[PDB]
Amino acid sequence: TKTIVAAKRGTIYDRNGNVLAEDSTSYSIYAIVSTSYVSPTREKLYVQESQFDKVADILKDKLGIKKSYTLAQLRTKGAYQVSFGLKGKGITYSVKEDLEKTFKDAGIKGMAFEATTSRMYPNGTFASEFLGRAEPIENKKDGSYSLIGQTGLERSLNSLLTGTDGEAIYEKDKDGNTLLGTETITKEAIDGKNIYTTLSAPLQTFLETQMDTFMEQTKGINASATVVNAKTGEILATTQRPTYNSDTLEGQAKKGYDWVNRLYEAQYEPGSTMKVMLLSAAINNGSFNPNATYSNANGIKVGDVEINDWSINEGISKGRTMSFAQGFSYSSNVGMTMLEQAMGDKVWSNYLSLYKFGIPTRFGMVGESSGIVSQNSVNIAQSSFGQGISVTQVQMLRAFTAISNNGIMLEPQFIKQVADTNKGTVRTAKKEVIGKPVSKQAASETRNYMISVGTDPEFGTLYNKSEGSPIIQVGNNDVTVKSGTAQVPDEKTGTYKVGTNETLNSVVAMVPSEDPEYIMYVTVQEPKTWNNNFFATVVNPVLEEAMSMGATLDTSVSEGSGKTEETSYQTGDIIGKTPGETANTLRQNLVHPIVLGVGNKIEKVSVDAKENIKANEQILIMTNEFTELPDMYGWTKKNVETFAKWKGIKITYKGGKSGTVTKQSVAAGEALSKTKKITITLGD
Ligand SMILES: [Cl-]
Repeated sequence: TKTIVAAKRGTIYDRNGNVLAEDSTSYSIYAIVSTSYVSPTREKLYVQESQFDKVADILKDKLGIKKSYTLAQLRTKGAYQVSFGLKGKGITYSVKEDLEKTFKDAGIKGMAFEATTSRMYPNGTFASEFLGRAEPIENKKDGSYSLIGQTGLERSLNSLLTGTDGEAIYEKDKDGNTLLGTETITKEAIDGKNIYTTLSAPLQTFLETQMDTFMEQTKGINASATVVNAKTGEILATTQRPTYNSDTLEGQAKKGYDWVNRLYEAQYEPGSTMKVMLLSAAINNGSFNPNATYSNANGIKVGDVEINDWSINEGISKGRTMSFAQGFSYSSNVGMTMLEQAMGDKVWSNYLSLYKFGIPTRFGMVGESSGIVSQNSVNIAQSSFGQGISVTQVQMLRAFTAISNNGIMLEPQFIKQVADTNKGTVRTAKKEVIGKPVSKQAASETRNYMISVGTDPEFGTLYNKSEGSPIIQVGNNDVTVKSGTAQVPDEKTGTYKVGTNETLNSVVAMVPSEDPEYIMYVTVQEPKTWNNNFFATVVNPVLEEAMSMGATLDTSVSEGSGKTEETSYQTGDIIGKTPGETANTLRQNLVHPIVLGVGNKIEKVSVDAKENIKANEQILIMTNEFTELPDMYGWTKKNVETFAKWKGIKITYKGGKSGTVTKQSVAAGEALSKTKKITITLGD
């Protein structure tokens, strides 16, 4: 009868190899005292009574165990193998080796050591919710232990992190009970793969400190902050509050601790940061005249609902005439609602679809929420200022990348490299283009209008009138910013809470404004004390730290792995599986899947079950319900051809075969049943 030998679990690193989570082995000492423990020729293999006293001398000197306790245990009646309590467990490797040498030199047999593995998180309170926990779980079949990811990244990448288990034959007493430390390995375990995350430990450490200060200032019930590379979608730092120490779990049992992951599980109405998307759509639609004016004095009525600006609802002013650019700076709900009505519900609702709201990112984590998008006319209008629509933080980050990256939306990423150290192979990530909601010009103009949110002394909601300067500053750079306030729903009444500061406050910042390098998004729910100036506590120093790092944030193990052989990967049989979870799995393995349609079953895939898929290779997964033309921006020609063949559409190409789609002559969302021809422009 065999016993499983758990493989070493893979190490989780930051982007440059700083250890975030790793296995740690310690040992438990046992002594076999049964007079039945002899070889076939009756060689005594147990610890003999003539030696009990010497064992106590050794245990006292080496472990600080009182001689009388060692002696007591060694003399236990009816016992086969005995242990030695707390001092007999958690023994380091160096001490174990010393103890072994001591018994061997003293001619004492029967002492043994059983390995016990724990997961170590060296950075303590550091992206704790993101990393999650792997815990020791007992296999009820054979009594073996192995580490199993329970939450966060540990749980999400458990398949990669977990090696292939080994096998051993343990000796047993006559009662069938396993004798520990006696193993003979028969099948060697194969180590798990290492995961290099996109995180920058230095930046993350700095973010944790500033986030603690931000919580002291606001006393909010929860908060989040994430920094993203504006050009690649890589998550460089991410945290939430309240949090806990990953190594000791301290904070998890604190009053008010919230177990919900704020990056991808929590669903919320985002509020005014959504005006960034709105404004970009208005500019892209051609329905934005920055200079045209309007009045917020009477608000605006949609259906049977009244919409008003913040200053009107707080009695700051009787109303005022503003430019649309000024209303954007001022975060005027009325001005934005007017822009929404000018483009119309159908158009705006389609922009939200192009921005992928209501669709999970499937970026690699398990338990991601999808958000909620309403098709009710009142909600569509409200969504223009981020109410009546539910999102996750990661959906907002994804949308922000199109603003920061010339209209080209990117998939947020948290895995930089997956490494097989046994084989010396790796799979290294590159950016994943997933759509193009607006033009380069619309994105650029949106970013420029966002500077005024910070710089306009009269209208900017993020200008510090007391200091005569913007709240958010990063060296001498122009900073693209947008603040937000959002009404929060009440569980009792269903409707929004009315208390002072009983809101979700947030900000998005991009620096430098004209050619962004970094995006930062911060949220705080129900701050006891609030002032927009508090954002300077967390945004300013973190973005300045990011800018000061340079090649430390650009580089990773990627620079040094270009000559390293690439690990092979294949999907296996996925026809009939669920598209969502399959796409999520593929991204964990650095594949860039494109899910076609909304069905819950995979009908076709552009690569075969045993076909090798290179890192970053783009593939198509056609679901069983696919009726509308996708946004094909960034698709490879191979994928355009596969799609066209699957749906019987005639494609005319403009551009070299090596390129990816830069333009399509038929708009995304048109019925496939009426689409016979498309002109696709390729850009290499
Ligand atoms: Cl997807």
